[PDB]
Amino acid sequence: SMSVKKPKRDDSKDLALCSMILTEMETHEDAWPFLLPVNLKLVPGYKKVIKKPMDFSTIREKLSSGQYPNLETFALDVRLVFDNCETFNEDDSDIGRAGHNMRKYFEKKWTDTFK
Repeated sequence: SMSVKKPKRDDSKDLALCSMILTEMETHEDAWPFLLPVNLKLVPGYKKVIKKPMDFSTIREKLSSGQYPNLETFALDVRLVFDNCETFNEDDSDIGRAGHNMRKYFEKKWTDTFK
């Protein structure tokens, strides 16, 4: 509260570390469904169904231009990529499986790096 602060967690490496994690996700073999925005002119249903599209390229631009205020807002966008994937794709499809594998990969790097 006013004039009563919890001790300062060092956040000065967060930017560099989120960039490393993002590089690792970009270079994973199962990243291919997620590298670029889904083409909303060519994929029926996507525009109407998926209220907040997100992809790795869009996260990379936001990170590079100071659009994440902290590491939690970065993790929210990464999870949104996988949540959207589960919404639109059957678990037993190549893309549905890619999404489960990538979420698992992310969540381990997140815990090992920060928790």
